[PDB]
Amino acid sequence: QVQLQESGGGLVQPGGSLRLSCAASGFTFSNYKMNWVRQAPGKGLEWVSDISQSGASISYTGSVKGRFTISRDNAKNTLYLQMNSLKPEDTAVYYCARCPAPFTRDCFDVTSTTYAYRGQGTQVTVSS
Amino acid sequence: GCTLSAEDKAAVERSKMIEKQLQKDKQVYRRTLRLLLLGADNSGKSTIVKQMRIYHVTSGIFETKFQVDKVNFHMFDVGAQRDERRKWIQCFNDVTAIIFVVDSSDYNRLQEALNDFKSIWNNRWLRTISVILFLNKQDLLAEKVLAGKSKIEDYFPEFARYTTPEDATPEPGEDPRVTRAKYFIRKEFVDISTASGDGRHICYPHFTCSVDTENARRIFNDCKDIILQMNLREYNLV
Amino acid sequence: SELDQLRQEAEQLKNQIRDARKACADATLSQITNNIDPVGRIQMRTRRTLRGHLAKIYAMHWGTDSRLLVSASQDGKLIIWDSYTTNKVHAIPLRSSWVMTCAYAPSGNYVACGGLDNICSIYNLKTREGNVRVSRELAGHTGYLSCCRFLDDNQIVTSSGDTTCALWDIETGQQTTTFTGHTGDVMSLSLAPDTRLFVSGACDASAKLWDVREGMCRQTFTGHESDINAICFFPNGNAFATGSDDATCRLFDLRADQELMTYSHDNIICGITSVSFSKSGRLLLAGYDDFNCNVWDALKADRAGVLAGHDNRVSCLGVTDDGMAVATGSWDSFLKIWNGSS
Amino acid sequence: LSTRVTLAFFMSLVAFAIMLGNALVILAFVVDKNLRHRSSYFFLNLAISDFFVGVISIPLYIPHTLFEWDFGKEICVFWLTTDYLLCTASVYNIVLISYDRYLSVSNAVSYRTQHTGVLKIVTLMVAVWVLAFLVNGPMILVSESWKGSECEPGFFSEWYILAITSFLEFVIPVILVAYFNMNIYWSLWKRARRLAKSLAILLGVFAVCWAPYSLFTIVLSFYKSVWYRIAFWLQWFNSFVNPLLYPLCHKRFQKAFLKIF
Amino acid sequence: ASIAQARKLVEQLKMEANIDRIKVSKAAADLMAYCEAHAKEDPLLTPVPASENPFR
Amino acid sequence: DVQLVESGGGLVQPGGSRKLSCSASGFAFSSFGMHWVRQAPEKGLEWVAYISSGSGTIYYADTVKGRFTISRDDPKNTLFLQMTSLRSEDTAMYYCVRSIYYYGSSPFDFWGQGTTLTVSSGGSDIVMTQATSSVPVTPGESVSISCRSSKSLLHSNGNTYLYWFLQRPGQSPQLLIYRMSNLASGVPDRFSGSGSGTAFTLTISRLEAEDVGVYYCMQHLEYPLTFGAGTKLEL
Ligand SMILES: CC(C)CCC[C@@H](C)[C@H]1CC[C@H]2[C@@H]3CC=C4C[C@@H](O)CC[C@]4(C)[C@H]3CC[C@]12C
Ligand SMILES: CC(C)CCC[C@@H](C)[C@H]1CC[C@H]2[C@@H]3CC=C4C[C@@H](O)CC[C@]4(C)[C@H]3CC[C@]12C
Ligand SMILES: N=C(N)SCCc1cnc[nH]1
Repeated sequence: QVQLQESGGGLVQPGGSLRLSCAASGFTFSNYKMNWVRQAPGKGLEWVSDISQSGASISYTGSVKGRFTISRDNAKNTLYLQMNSLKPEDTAVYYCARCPAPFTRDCFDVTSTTYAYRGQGTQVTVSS
Repeated sequence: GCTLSAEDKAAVERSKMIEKQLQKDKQVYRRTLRLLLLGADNSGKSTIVKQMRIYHVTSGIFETKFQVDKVNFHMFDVGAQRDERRKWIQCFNDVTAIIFVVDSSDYNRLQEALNDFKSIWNNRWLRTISVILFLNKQDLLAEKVLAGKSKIEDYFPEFARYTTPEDATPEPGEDPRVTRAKYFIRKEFVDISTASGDGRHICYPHFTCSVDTENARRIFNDCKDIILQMNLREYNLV
Repeated sequence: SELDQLRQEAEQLKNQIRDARKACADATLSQITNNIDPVGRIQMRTRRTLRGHLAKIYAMHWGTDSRLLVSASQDGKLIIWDSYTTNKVHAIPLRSSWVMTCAYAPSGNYVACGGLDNICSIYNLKTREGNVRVSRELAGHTGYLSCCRFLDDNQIVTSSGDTTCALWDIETGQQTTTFTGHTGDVMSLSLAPDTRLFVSGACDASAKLWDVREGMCRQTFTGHESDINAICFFPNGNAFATGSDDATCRLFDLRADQELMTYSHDNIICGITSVSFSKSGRLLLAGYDDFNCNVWDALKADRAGVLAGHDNRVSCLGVTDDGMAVATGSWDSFLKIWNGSS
Repeated sequence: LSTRVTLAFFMSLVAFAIMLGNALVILAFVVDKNLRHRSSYFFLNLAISDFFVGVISIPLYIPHTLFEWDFGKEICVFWLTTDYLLCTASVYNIVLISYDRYLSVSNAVSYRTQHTGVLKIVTLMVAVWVLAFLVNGPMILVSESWKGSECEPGFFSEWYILAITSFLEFVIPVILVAYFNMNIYWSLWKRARRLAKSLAILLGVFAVCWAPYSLFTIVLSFYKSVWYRIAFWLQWFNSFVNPLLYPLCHKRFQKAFLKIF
Repeated sequence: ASIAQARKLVEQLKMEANIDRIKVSKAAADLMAYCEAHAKEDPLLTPVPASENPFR
Repeated sequence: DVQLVESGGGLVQPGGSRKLSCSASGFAFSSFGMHWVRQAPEKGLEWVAYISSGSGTIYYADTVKGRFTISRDDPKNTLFLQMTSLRSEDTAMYYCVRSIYYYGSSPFDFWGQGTTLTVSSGGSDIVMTQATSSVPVTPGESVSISCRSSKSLLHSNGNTYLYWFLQRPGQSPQLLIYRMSNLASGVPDRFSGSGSGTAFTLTISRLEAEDVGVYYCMQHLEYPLTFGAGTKLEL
């Protein structure tokens, strides 16, 4: 039942822009804090961005701070990531992840392998 | 007394003799202080537990017993478990403290450690357990920042706008770059510690080398402070 | 490529199963149970309080004779209680103090316990030497033991936090069968009344129905939104109930093969940790992390009562085979027996 | 007389307030069953002393001074013995509680892990009650054997006995309590307004409630009025203030009160 | 190694898609026919008198 | 395996003193209450003394009260009976008996070996009668032994406290049935016990040649444990 389907993301030149979307179904979108995580080619899962239930609290990973923006549509049940001024090290598989429990601040096991509540991912290739 | 058979009274006597041994076990349970050791692959916690159990004398949990100034510590290190810590970290909700080991000289996996610390700090069942934060590999960090292509600004952009405070109190002989990096890294965790503490919750950040002898004393003093604040809280003092 | 085609075929099969399940939904359970009398208000009073353990009680299991009981607490102890007289029959220290599960053999000769040691320990209660002795240690799983259930004196099913259940041979100590369907930590399991099937709920919002004799999953039920912590079979064995992190219990049927009723309320926002049915199967007893326990009308989903007597989170809940009393353990090291009043 | 009736009603209300507060303290102690720590035991002992004060001393005192009815001589001796025993027991329980807090702050790992005692608590209660009696009882009996018409100890004529009794029963407790509280404050500041204010209030209530009567009786003995009666009643008023200050400001007892109510 | 897992999941889905299912009306009626046939044998529902309680 | 060995018997003059010891091996000696039971040369079993598991409760028979004393050395696994002012009626064989008490335990399960003693030259007792003192039997035929007490042995627990023991010729007694219906471990399913408050019956169905001996009937309802006369089954 629980489904997080990501869309958007493809070949783009350095300095370009992209919009990743994540449509959520099978649960109540408004009670869960939601994350964007990333797996680089030949690297472990890395946490990129985070947005709370209402959207007041927004956090980034620092290495992409100022160029990425995470957005939340609770009525359309969508999670957005706007990626600006991409770099050759920004190419990776991006996943849209949900925290395991509602009404909680902590989010365990989000970036783990074979995590239950996570999308299949969209590939982004920043290559000239 | 009455309405009890001859065997129904020996049953009560056996139950009371069981309660006697339970009362004896309660004492030894209360005497020891239980700690939870946490870290990552490159933390180096194995080195610290080996070199601390040696000088201060596929299982799912490893236990280490040590003693400082005639007080007993029992430390638990997880092992042979899987990568999802949601449901086995709720067991250690009544331990005295969570020792948390961080590899300081690894900039690539420092935000991972920060997120681990955040999740541990904000957990509902670990919401009242203090953390003894060890920042291992200060020697490797020193030689890493002293001269090399690695810079903390590429991963944490605000390092270039960071200056060491007036009350730095650095160790003698430290290059100002090394000490600035040290307190930047420590502040990265103290920020999370102070962002949601609201009492009953204190982080104790230390700088540990590879082989440091005074690691049992650090934990002993931190546990002293932790228990002292428990006593203060029970009497509505502070 | 091959993986994409396989994924599309899997989605097509998911759609086919969903349409087949939707085709047989003539009417809801709540419409069918819309004229029967409501249960009322189930006021249950405490009768016995058992005060032996020194730390969090993590699990318990009633005896088949409905009088003896077992309880495990994380100080590292396992106590057998005479519920009628509050006496202590046995007190067993354990090698590992991190214990998450209990079992009481239907014969009554053995007990079992496991936890963060990845080992299930079987203790022989009826020894000629007057002791309680460790009969066996089963050491196959690579994750913490979440539940265990005896079949007879020589068979036991265990579930571990490594996405695996296992049917063992106690005499040989070797895994007879392995169940490898789940993709998350299996948190509980309930044996069918005839002990020819069972169900397992795990931390992926799915429950699976396994066949012990052939070791393959029969059906999968995915209705929850978060990790499932409890499961129990309906008294007739044709349904079950699940409690999860979201403050909802759910009733699933093995013949209609879909969810039938949801038990939830707006005020409840915590997670369920233990479920059970009464002897007739009309009351669902759900233990919560708000230190309370809720008696739901399993039909009509109405909330019938509350058992508010614990000072900390309720972890384990069980019902006497006679249906006479309910034993609830909690993290405040106390265990309470509750009974009705006429 | 209307004024006498109103005065007796007010004193009876004060006695009822003391009795009621201590009754709720004791009831919480019995009901919770989680208040088996030594601190809760000492709080219960203090509450028992204050409850017996309110239930024995004041009600027998209502007729003797307002609606004149001379109880007698033996009844006067019994009343004096009970009153002095209960007041000194309350003071010594206060001192013991202050010492226990000083122990909890001074050493914490030992006050949490190593220390243990069950017979120690009962022996300590018996010791504080025994000292409370032995301070005044026998000397009050000797003094009443000495005597006069007014129901008084009778040793008030001699100032040496009063000096010794007051010096012990007030100076030693007040010095010990001040020393313990000041150690707590200074060793927590060395290692904060609320803590200092609470300690100062705890010391000041005891000092203000127990000094004036002793000082006035020493002055009158070494060489009855309107100020002597107030000095008489302040010692009893401490017995009303104590339940709300020491027990109700402890986490376990207030949790029990919240749960029961 | 995703091919093996995908094949296993697809095979399990085919195994689960061939199950015969009864209507929810019949299953609901069966669960009721059990709940109001053992009602008098439930001490937790219309309880027993105090002279028949083992616990008291 | 389990073993209780008695020592200290012999020949004593009247008015002397003598100590008997019972050494236990193969089981947790400290978890069992312990009994001393004496059998006259030809006059059946008779209870003597009892000491508890933690040695906190001690009972003596009124015949030996004031003379005998029962003690217990737990670290050395020994049970002592000190007898002072030995009469001429104290000549008998003494047995040391286990009894563990919890909800579903089996008291009097294992009996000691027994030591002999030869000496040269009451108001409220549940009297138990075994009227049939001799029964002629042949193998393969069922036999029934009857017992009867004075006071009813049924308590408010629903438990009836009757114990059936079998002493084979030249051997120490053996517990067959505890609490009038339960079957002790190692006892063949042939034996059965059925009683109603005051009248009790032991039934043997497939009687073999190893079942010849004296059957004894005991009550554990009250403190002065009382035995029956003893019914003898012989070929
Ligand atoms: C008039 C004078 C002599 C009174 C004597 C002191 C009385 C009030 C004191 C002295 C010792 C005290 C007891 C000491 C220990 C216990 C055990 C505890 O589990 C309940 C309270 C109880 C039972 C106390 C009750 C009060 C007590 C009896
Ligand atoms: C006339 C005077 C001296 C009577 C006694 C009053 C004072 C000195 C008494 C009242 C309560 C007493 C304390 C009660 C309990 C303890 C704990 C024990 O482990 C050491 C002694 C100690 C710390 C006592 C010291 C003396 C003490 C403070
Ligand atoms: N209650 C009064 N005001 S008079 C006696 C009070 C007292 C003084 N020392 C012990 N007791």
